[PDB]
This record gives sequence, C-alpha cells and structure tokens, in this order.
Amino acid sequence: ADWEDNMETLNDNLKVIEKADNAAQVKDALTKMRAAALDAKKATPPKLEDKSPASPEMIDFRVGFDILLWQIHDALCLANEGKVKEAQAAAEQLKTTVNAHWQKYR
Amino acid sequence: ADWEDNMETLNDNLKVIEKADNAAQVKDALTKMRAAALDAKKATPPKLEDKSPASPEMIDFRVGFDILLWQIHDALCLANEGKVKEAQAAAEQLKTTVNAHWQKYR
Amino acid sequence: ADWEDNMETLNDNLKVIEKADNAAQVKDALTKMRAAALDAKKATPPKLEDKSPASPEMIDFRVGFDILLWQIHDALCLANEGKVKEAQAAAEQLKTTVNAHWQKYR
Ligand SMILES: [Ca+2]
Ligand SMILES: [Ca+2]
Ligand SMILES: [Ca+2]
Ligand SMILES: [Ca+2]
Ligand code: NA
Ligand SMILES: [Zn+2]
Ligand SMILES: [Zn+2]
Repeated sequence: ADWEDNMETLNDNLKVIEKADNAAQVKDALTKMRAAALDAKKATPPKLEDKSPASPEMIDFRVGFDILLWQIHDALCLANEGKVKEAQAAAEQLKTTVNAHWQKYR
Repeated sequence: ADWEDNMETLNDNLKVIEKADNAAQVKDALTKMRAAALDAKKATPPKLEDKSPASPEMIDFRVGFDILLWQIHDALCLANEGKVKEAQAAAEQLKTTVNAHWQKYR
Repeated sequence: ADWEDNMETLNDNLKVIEKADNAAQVKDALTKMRAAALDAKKATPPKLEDKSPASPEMIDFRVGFDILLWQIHDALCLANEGKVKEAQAAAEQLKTTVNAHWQKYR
C-alpha cells in the first residue's frame, strides 16, 4: 500500500533526476525523494507484515532507510554546489539502493 | 528532557531564529533545535505511554523527529553558508512541522 | 560487523583525521565513520545483550548513534568546503562522543 507508493515516488524522482539539466531541478527531485523515504521508514513492508513490531527485522528495515537517506544527502550536497553531472551519477547508484530495498521487502 | 520540554526548546529557538541579526545566532539556535529533536526521539508523549516502545505509533513519533531533523539540516546548511534569510524562511517551514507534530501527539 | 569492530573503525578513522593532510583524506575517513555508525545502529552492544532489541535502552542506544551521525555530518560539511583544520577541530567532538559511547556500552 503506502510503502509501495513511496517506492514508486522514489523511482519517479530518480527518472526526473536522470533527465535533468540544472542543479535546482535535481535538488527539488532529491528533496521529494527524501520525503518519500522518510514516509516509507515508518511503514511495515509487505514481507514483514507477519513479524512483531519489536522484531530485529523491522529495526534492520528502518536503519536501511537511514542508509538511503544519507546517500540522498550526498547527492543533494553535490547538487547544492552546482555539480549536476556528479549528482546525476550519484543518483544512478541511488537507483540501485532504492530498488534493492523495494525488491528486498515487497 | 521529556517530550514537552524538548518541544518548548524547539519553539524558543524558532523565535530566536525569527528575531536573529546574523548567521552565528541562527546557527546556534538551529544546533540547539537539532539536539532537542534527537533527545525527543528517546521520549514518550503521555498519550502513547500505554503503547509498545516499537509500536507503529511510537515509530511514527520517532520518524516525525527524523523529518524535523532533515528540515533542521536544510536550514543549518543555509545558515552555515551565510544564507541567513533563506535559513529564516526555512525555519518558518519548520514551525509548521513542529506545530503539526505537537497537535498530533499532545 | 559487530559493535566492537565498528567501534574499532570509528577510533581508527579518528586517528586518520587527526593526522590528515588534506580534505579528501578527511572526507574519506568521515565517510567510513558514517558507514560504521550506521552499521553499529543495527548491532547490540555488550552491555545491552540482556535487553530486547526494542527495549527503551536499545532505542536510546540507536538514538545515540543518530547523534554521532549528525556530529560526523558537521565535520563532513566542513571538509566538503575544504576547511581541513575546522573539520579536524570538529572531529575533536567526535572523539568525545565515541569515547563516551565506548565506556557506556562495552
Ligand atoms: Ca510546559
Ligand atoms: Ca493512548
Ligand atoms: Ca575486533
Ligand atoms: Ca583493530
Ligand atoms: Na584497526
Ligand atoms: Zn527505532
Ligand atoms: Zn549536509
């Protein structure tokens, strides 16, 4: 449900970044990604729906989103200094982390 | 500090930022806000005292402080580059989020 | 990695930062510290091995690594601006936090 919609939002803004030209477009898209990742962090993903809220699996899930958030931050920092090409290359690796998380927990 | 005291710290420093003259005052206030938001993640609002510490409700509460922390980060990054007016405008957005969290959990 | 090996990594990279000659070296060390701290967030330290993963003590432990992560970020923000000496001074606060965490949780 809502976790899946957050995953899709992350992918949409990744495509937005991959087809961007100036630094402010990349920044806007990464900011939307950060918001979607934070919204997903509080969800219970489909694979873990049968586990206790107190399970170590859910803590690992949430810390994985913290890792994604610091990767988003690095891309955003590159974009905020006008390094558009480097920001887009960092976002290419974000595609991996985002969709690996998607595929791990769906 | 308990949750209400940490929220008071957030609001006191939002006022300091609103009335600030230079970048050093804004940076000091935002650093205090960051410390308060992190400390608040260890607290429990009175209406959630009967919930499990990792219940979805308490996860939502802690991740709401993560959302605040990333908005604080944006404002502090602006203040660190001497962008005082942009940092104050971002702190005005911070007040909205702080108020919404206050209303949600008090 | 387990908690102790992550603490080893944090201490090793604090030494690297202290002796570092340029911004690339400081950025690399701080990035490794960030990774070790995020990994340690999924661990259980020796003092809390008799506590539940979702106990209040373990939530407080994870928030302590969030605090460290934001201090790492401050030093990394300085290094990203080429302010090597200021970043090393900031890493003095990391040493205090890391040492206190070692003493509290070993
Ligand atoms: Ca009060
Ligand atoms: Ca209640
Ligand atoms: Ca060892
Ligand atoms: Ca060693
Ligand atoms: Na070593
Ligand atoms: Zn947690
Ligand atoms: Zn930053």
